[PDB]
Amino acid sequence: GSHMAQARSPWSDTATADAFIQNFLAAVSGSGAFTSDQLDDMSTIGDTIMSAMDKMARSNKSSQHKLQALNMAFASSMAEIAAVEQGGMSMAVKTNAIVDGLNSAFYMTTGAANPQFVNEMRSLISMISAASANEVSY
Repeated sequence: GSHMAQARSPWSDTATADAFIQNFLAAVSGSGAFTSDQLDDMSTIGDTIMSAMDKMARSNKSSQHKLQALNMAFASSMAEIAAVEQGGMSMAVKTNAIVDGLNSAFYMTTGAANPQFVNEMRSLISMISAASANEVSY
């Protein structure tokens, strides 16, 4: 095919990543599902993610591992944060509220939804919670 015609990760460019986080957080906050305190916890991660992008961009190039690392870093942050809300018989709300922001973020950034990647993101979060692993060191 002359054209790839495939979804492009925002981590590809810092400009795209910045916009993604901006609208992403706005969508999550807009839902009102999480308070300012909880939003801040999932907001500060945006700055950290961008910082890493600049640090890596200084001496690095487009790599599958690099892209995965960024995705895992964000998923891990959400998992550790969601741990606080962990509990109850329902969990398709606290996660859906934040995840839903991903769909809105993609549209705002471009205008097309990407459920193929959204479902994967949710799975990554679950993998983190399942792993748990209580570090005796800390």
